[PDB]
Amino acid sequence: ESAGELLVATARTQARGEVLEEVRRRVREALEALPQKPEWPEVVRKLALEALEALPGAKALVANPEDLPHLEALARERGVELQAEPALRLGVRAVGAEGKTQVENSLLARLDRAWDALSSKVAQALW
Amino acid sequence: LLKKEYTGITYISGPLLFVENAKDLAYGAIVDIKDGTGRVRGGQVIEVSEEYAVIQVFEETTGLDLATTSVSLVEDVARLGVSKEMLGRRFNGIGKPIDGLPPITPEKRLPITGLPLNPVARRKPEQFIQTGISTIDVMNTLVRGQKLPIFSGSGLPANEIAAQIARQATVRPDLSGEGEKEEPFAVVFAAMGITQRELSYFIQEFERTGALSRSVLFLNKADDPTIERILTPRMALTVAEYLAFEHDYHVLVILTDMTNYCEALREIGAAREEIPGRRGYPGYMYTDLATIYERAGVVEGKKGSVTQIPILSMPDDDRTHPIPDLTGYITEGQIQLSRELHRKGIYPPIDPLPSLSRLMNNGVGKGKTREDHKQVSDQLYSAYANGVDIRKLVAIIGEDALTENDRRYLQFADAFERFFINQGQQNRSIEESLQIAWALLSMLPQGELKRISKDHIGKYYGQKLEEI
Amino acid sequence: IPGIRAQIRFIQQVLEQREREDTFRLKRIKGKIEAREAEEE
Amino acid sequence: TEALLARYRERAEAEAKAVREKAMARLDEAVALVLKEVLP
Amino acid sequence: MIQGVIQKIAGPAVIAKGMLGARMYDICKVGEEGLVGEIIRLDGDTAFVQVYEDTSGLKVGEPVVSTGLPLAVELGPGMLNGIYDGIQRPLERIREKTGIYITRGVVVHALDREKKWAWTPMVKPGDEVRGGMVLGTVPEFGFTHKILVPPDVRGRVKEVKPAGEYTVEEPVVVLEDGTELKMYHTWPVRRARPVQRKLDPNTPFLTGMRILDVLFPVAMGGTAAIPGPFGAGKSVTQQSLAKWSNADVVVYVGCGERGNEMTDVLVEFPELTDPKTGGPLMHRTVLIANTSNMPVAAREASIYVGVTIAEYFRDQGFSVALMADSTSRWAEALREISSRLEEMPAEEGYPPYLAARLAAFYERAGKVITLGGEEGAVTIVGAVSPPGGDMSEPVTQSTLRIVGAFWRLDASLAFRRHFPAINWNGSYSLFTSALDPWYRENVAEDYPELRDAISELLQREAGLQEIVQLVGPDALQDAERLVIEVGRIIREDFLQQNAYHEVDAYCSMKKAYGIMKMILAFYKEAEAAIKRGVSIDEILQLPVLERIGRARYVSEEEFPAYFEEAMKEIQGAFKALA
Ligand SMILES: Nc1ncnc2c1ncn2[C@@H]1O[C@H](COP(=O)(O)OP(=O)(O)OP(=O)(O)O)[C@@H](O)[C@H]1O
Ligand SMILES: [Mg+2]
Repeated sequence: ESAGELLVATARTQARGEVLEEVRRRVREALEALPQKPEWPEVVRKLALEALEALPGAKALVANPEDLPHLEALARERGVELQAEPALRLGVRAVGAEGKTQVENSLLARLDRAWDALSSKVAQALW
Repeated sequence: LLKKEYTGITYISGPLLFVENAKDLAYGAIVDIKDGTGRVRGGQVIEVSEEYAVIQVFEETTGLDLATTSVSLVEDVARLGVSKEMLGRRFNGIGKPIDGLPPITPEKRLPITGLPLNPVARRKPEQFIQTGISTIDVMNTLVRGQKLPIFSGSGLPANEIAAQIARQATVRPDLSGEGEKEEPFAVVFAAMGITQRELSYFIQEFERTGALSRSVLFLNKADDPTIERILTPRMALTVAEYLAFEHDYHVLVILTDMTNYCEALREIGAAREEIPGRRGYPGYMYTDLATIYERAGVVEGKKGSVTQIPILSMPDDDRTHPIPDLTGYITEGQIQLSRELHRKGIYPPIDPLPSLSRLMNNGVGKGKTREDHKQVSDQLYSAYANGVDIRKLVAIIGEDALTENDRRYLQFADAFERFFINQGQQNRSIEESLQIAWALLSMLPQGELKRISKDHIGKYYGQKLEEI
Repeated sequence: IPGIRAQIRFIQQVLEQREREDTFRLKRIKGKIEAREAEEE
Repeated sequence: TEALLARYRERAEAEAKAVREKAMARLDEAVALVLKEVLP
Repeated sequence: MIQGVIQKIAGPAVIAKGMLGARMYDICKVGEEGLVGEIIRLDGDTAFVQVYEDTSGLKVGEPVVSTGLPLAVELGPGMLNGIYDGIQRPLERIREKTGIYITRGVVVHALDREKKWAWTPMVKPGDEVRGGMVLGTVPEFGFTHKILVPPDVRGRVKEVKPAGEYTVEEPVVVLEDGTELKMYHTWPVRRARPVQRKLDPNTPFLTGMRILDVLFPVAMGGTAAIPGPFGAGKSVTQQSLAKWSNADVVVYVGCGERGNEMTDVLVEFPELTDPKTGGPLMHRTVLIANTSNMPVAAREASIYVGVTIAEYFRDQGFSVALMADSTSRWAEALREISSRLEEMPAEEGYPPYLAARLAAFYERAGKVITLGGEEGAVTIVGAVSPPGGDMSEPVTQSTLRIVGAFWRLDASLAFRRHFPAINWNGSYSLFTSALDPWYRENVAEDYPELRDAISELLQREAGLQEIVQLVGPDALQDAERLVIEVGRIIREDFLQQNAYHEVDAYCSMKKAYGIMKMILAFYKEAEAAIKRGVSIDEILQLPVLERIGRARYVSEEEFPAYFEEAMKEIQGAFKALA
């Protein structure tokens, strides 16, 4: 006779899961819509300057073809070589001095790495 | 946070691989291994140096190569991620949900290895737990904060006893006389090396009586990766101690089979070529088991508690086997099953003569239970031992030499094994068990109950047979 | 009979332990001779 | 006595509807918070 | 100081490079958190350091610094009533600084620097001092703590602080060469403290347990080993010794054992009373706790710290009892460290030098004349935990070659709830002959003969029990049946002892002597009655047997009159039977 409470709890949990999935879809759309906004050229600059300093020494920098026009200047300023990659999207990648180590700074990876930490915060604030 | 990829893989063989240019990898860190096909595996750093770092792969190394494989860092310390909503959920050995419901939202992330408890911070266990079994509640009483394993064999029904204890566990706050509110009670149930049949049995048993509503299940199957069997008790204990020491829960932890854990530990240790022990088990097995068992206890200034009931199977019923032997050196007693009682059809087949509870003397008495518990337990043990001695004597020189007292003890032993131990599936209370114990104590002469004081005799020496 | 059986299994366990120790020593010495002949270069 | 579960089913549906309607009005603030936390 | 960086991390072992100039067995601080370690191997410009703490999360390249000094303990006022970890850190301070969990990297002084002590000088300016000489006294929980010159210090006194209150850091005495003597000094735990001379043990170590104090005695300054399987009662016996023995100071080392057993002492001892002096029992005890889940390498440090503290308290002129909860755990740590070094094992994986370590540890016990010219003693009782109860295990066999007493525990007795459960047929003692004059002077003139008679009766019972098991009691004559019944009475009414009963937990020597005399008197009278044709079944029904069985529960105050009444009843019962 107490299975009704179990059904209520399961329904609440599934509703919360669906809400979080909707939030994830909205965040994905907002992140993938970045290339159409004026903050985007500064965001890629920030990512490039962070990537080139995470590695103590960078042999070359790999950038998306649409992103390199906004970062060629500090590509020459830092003194590292510039390399293009059509496959790289929503960020830039750096290559270490010895060629063994590379660091990636794409926004999708950042979302994947940070959503499991901020899910509790967004749930607490939303509800 | 950025992502770092290490591609300098220089050597792969067995479960190990070497990364040469990875000085930044801390010792014991958890890493992700990704191959050319995009599949991701897990690993742990077991040794780090300037030349290379050695990573132990959680799964098999099939499909890896030195050209396309890359290694990335996940975290420096293995964190679980816990929440108070885990009650009623069902997870695998690595913590992923397997019940179909969506994943939880972590209130906190805690290291799964834990930290040792400061002895100055501990306090003496003081309160008992009603398991619903007379042989345990009366003679081998379990105390909140104790480690008390169950020793079983091959065909003995350990799983049924574990499920029954999980279903019937209660705290009985009324007997404390303090009148405080009933404290929250929860069960953390960790299963290692379980087949599909036993998995279905446990799921049905938990869902039959609604005990799942106050339980957290960690289920590791026999076909799962070996490393998952190692981490399951640590996940269970992390959840248990989080609940106990941050929400004042009284948590009962049950580990279904430590023999499978020991086999997994032996395999993993032998993969790394450590110095073998007595029967191939690693030499550090005592420390490894201690780091699991020692996490139970009670803390001064806190209301919660953690209780552990490990279950293990003695190989060939040899109590001197390394697994039960090392388990005994850590815990505070043992409950031992008997094959003779199993042949007689007795359930649960707990043999009270070789069983013991070290913390029992502090968990029972006036205010904790009825005031005659200790004396009746002692008298029951003495009388049953006398009856067993009479049985052993009869089977050699014949029954005809028996004195009236000897045959009285002989029949008392049979009545004991038929009524006190053979309870079936009943959820006996402590008062019911004490009433039954007094009922068959009255089977003996009043002057023969030497251990019991005169004041409890007459008050409880009712000279009545069992009403069941 | 049970005492004799227990003695037999105890002796078997001791012998197996000694054999395992000998195998470990053999592996150690093979590893070290390989290491010598390699690192001597 | 077999018709008990229907009322709990409809109550669970009502509770889920209440939770989702509470969530709908505030999704944008949470999305803005996520974008603020992720973006450099 | 020598300063290097981490080259390799593997378990509890760390290899540092750039450490050219570091010395063997010096203390090093590893990593950014400064974890304590010790050098055990030097090779090239590298050093091999075993870390006494958790090494998880360390990275290659972190700094390593060498302190230039070996592992040492601080010896001075403030050790009694305290509890310490493996490397002598106060656990109460660690709790009040870091909560309920023991975290690594905590630095705190062993002796409190804020407490002030009532200093009373005893030396005058211009006096010639030497190692071990008494400079002054300090009250310590009712003890008179003596401030000792460090063993390797010589000079002439130039200045003495007057009476007053000072901290342990105060330079109370200054020599003419500029050396300042404080209330405390440091000593390497791996060096035995020197003594003038070692004496022969001729006084008993009264444990308060009948079987050990009578059948297998140990003398002051002696050594005993108590091996046994799990559940046999090593911990209960050791706690009973720590609660009832006549030692001045008790040092308890929890080497790798459970934490609840260490919590029990802290909870209970402050409420019990010292048998030798008023005041709580905890003022007598120093605890060294390193539980099972604490770092493995700290067990050896625990053992050495405990033995060094025992040596210091001996040097002050006391008689100290040292209990080691399990040396098998220390052997396990040695095996693990040897495995990290890739050494060749001897057998069962233990390093070949295990026996030397055990002998060096056990040889620190003994009754000595201190450097200050007064008597002191250290008695060591060390428990062993053989795997599966196998007595051929290397640790047990190595221990049995150096100890003077062997208290073997039996699992068969323990599984029948027969405690203390010493196997009286497998045990032995080598101090029994040297203690006879003391027994004659202090207990009774004929005590050794009574003890020999009891042992002979036990031997005869043992030699009859197999015949009983083979043919059955019914075919035996009255004489051997009486022997069997007397052996049963001895086993169940003299050897048995409840460590939790209020009265039966402790037993004086005179009480055991009285019980033995009662048993022998009853045996003599029953033998005479049997020779007079009286049925043994009639003898078994005599009511005086209950008086004999109930004797051990009688309090010490009431025992002398109870003994006379029982002897009169014993003689009268067979006198009336005729
Ligand atoms: N002298 C005694 N009197 C009464 N009970 C005893 C006595 N000795 C042992 N016991 C009982 O037996 C139990 C086992 O004793 P104890 O804990 O000292 O064993 P141990 O040999 O130290 O075991 P372990 O190797 O597992 O640490 C005790 O908890 C107690 O219940
Ligand atoms: Mg013990």
